[PDB]
Amino acid sequence: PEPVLRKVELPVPTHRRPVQAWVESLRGFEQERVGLADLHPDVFATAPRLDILHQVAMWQKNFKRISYAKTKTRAEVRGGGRKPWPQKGTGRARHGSIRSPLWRGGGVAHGPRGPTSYYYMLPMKVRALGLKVALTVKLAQDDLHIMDSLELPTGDPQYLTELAHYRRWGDSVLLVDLTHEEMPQSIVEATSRLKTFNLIPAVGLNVHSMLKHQTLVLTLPTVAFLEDKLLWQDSRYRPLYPFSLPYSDFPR
Amino acid sequence: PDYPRFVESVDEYQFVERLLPATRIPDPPKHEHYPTPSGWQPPRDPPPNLPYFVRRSRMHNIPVYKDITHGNRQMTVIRKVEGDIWALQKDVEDFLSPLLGKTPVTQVNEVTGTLRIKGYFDQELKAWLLEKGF
Amino acid sequence: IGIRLTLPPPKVVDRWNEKRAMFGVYDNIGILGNFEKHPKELIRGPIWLRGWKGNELQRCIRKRKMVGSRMFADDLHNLNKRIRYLYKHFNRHGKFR
Amino acid sequence: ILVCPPLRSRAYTPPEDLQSRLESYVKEVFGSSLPSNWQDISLEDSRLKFNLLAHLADDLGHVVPNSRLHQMCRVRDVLDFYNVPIQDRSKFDELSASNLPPNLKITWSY
Amino acid sequence: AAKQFARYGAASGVVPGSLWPSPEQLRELEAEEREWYPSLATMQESLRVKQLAEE
Amino acid sequence: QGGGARALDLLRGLPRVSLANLKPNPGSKKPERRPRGRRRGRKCGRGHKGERQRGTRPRLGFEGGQTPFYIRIPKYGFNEGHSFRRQYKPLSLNRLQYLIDLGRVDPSQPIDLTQLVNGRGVTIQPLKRDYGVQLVEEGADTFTAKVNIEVQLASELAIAAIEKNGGVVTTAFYDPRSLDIVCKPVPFFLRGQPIPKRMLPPEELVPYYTDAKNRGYLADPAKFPEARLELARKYGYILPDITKDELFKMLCTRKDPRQIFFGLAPGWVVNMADKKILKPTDENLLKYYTS
Ligand SMILES: [Mg+2]
Repeated sequence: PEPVLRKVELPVPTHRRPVQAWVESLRGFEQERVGLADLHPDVFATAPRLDILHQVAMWQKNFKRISYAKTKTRAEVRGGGRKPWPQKGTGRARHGSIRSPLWRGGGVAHGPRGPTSYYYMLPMKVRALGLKVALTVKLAQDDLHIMDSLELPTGDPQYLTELAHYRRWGDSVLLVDLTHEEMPQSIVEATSRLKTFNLIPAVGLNVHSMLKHQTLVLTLPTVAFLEDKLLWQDSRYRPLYPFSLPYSDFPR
Repeated sequence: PDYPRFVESVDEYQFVERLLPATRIPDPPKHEHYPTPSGWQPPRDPPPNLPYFVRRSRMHNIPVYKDITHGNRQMTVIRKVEGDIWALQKDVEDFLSPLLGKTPVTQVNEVTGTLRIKGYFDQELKAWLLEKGF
Repeated sequence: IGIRLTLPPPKVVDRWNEKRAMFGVYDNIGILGNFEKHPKELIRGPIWLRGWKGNELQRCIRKRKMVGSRMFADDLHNLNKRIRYLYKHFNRHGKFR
Repeated sequence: ILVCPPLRSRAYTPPEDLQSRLESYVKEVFGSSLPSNWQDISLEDSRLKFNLLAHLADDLGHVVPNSRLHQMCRVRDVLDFYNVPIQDRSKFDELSASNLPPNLKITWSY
Repeated sequence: AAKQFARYGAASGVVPGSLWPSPEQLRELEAEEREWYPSLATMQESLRVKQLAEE
Repeated sequence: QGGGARALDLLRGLPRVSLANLKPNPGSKKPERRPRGRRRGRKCGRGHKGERQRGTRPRLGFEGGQTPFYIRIPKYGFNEGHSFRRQYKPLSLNRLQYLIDLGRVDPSQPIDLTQLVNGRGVTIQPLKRDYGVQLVEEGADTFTAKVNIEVQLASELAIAAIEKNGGVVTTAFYDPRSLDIVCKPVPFFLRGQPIPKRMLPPEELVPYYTDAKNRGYLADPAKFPEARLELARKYGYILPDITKDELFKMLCTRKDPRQIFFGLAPGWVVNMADKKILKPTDENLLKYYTS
């Protein structure tokens, strides 16, 4: 069995050296050490920026939040048009309407006024850096595992559960294949019946999932995809118009 | 329904390709002599043998920036520092002590790999980091 | 008075239901997907609030502009009054000028 | 029937003949061209690194984790890594095995 | 439809002949050009006359 | 060699980074001040009676009744017609040289607005009434590159620096629509419109662009040899013979006055999806676009 030896495709800074990870397999219980992969140090050995993780984690948690809480003001509560009793003479407190916020059943003075949006956008480069940092942190704390593929001998979830327990993978595992359509049917069958082992395509990777799961599993094709997408942000001009429109060298 | 007649062509499409911009900053061409007329030098190869490293920016310049707050706080920032940033600080202290007549006031931000100096020293620091191989 | 005399029914949270387990998936759909979609296109909600934020006067103005032709009469009248009210408040009252 | 191996212990103790067994593996992977200063041999080649390190893991039951692989630049490093023992006892066992005085009683309700 | 053609080309299904102005539209374009965008010689002539009056 | 690796190895011995032990950077999250408690409640920072405590003080600029400062100054047309004045993004010979030295502008081919925008050398805002780039002289002493460059305005000393190095410079007018297209061709092509004609200058600019001293693109070519000779005598360099240069064909390339792009004619539709170009052949259309 020839080792699976992955080299980094994109040029590495001369002053830096690649970091490495065992290439593994899910085809048997002991099929660790199937190879050795170089990883780009700028993606997998960047400065550990936990403050940037918090920035990106909070942007994910909040940027799509729409609040639907709403109260009625004194203007919107039913009725309440007339002055309850004369300004002077009664010996009562003076009141203009029975739906003032002082009255039971009155309006709310400074209540929620939804629907309220919380949309904002961290700069693209910050969002790309948060992805690198999460990857660097997973590797550095021995929570990253590179596989050659996600193929299983069976689609039985207990196997994947037992395999993780044997390899000491933690309670939650995040499986990243390169593409949704081209996922092995076996890993699809196993993870669909599980709650803490979650299968996603490469395009769905994010800081919140990587932090929620203890263990991160990446196929080797995924690694090349990630290095390419994230290192592109380091070398790009400022845009002239949205990157969705045609450029000379983009996409690929 | 009569329509104006047209003719498709693929020969002239080279003229459209010449109009598309790139997303990737081009790497600088090779020059027979350095510095270039504009004054640009490439980093030294092999990288200098120092405890710290100063990476160039995406446009291939030395990352020394002057900064200002309150309308009067002149500051120079050195960014993109790798390795031991406390060694870089000592060197900048020794480079700028003669020029100031005293030790410069500095902030070392280990987290961001940034050195901050009180005062404008962008030109001196650029020329000095460029003579180091960075 | 005012304080409950028994413990409330215990609250059980499935931290691994499908909504929580997949939260945040595709928030990098642009930077990982060649920018064919913007992450704001994942936001579901009122047509007038997707990928947009503002203070309450801006929201009311924006809602009136976009769906105001479709609103019920009582609700549209309240919105007209709310805009006028916030217009006076934000433009004429307050500590700072 | 598919049977998963029993959970492998993390405990590791450096063998007394470590340097000898490593030197053998070095010659088995790199040849006998440079026996002198074999400890200074560099592991820059990934195929040789994998062969060396996959051998040590199979034999010694202790593998270099991903966090440390880039640090195994020479054979000195790999030797120093396998010179470090690992303990797999829990904190209760560690504490209870800490020569507790007669008046210190530790219990564990887990 | 012109934008759909530009994004998808022939796959759009737009008849490319509809992309240029029709004869009636072409008459309106040329009329607005004549009224508001004078020839080079006319502008040079205007500058010559205006220059003499100032001189 | 140091702090960089010292942080990742320091992370190995720490608890796992999770959603339970994150925090913002110190100094990034200033606390909210609420009107509650002794320090911040009671009158709550608003003072005591008057208009200020009641939130009803007059508008900005009001001075209590005295005829206000901003009203008692006389009107003067400092800003009269600001919105119809033409603006030109300056391009320095220092900045042009730097772009060439870094490979972002290619001097081996003609340089016009599209190449400067695509090299990210200048940012043009037609909606803010930019009419193009003015070539300014700053950096003329150290400018060595030979270019064929097309700008909208150029200083004599900037022209001398270009022509002393064997280069060519022409000044060309772009109307705001043509300017928007020349600056971002791809967005215009995604409109599916025939390439429009570049309009002529307005009268007040016709003298500038028909004058050889400005190397105007509507200027008489026979008058250029003299004007190029005058600057050489004025500034004390020998005018090179560019007909002898191997790039002479490139140095002569000029767009037709009614042309926005090199090699493309008015009335063509660019089909970027199929990488084709559709040319009309109807006589009325063809006469319109060549006129
Ligand atoms: Mg009473």
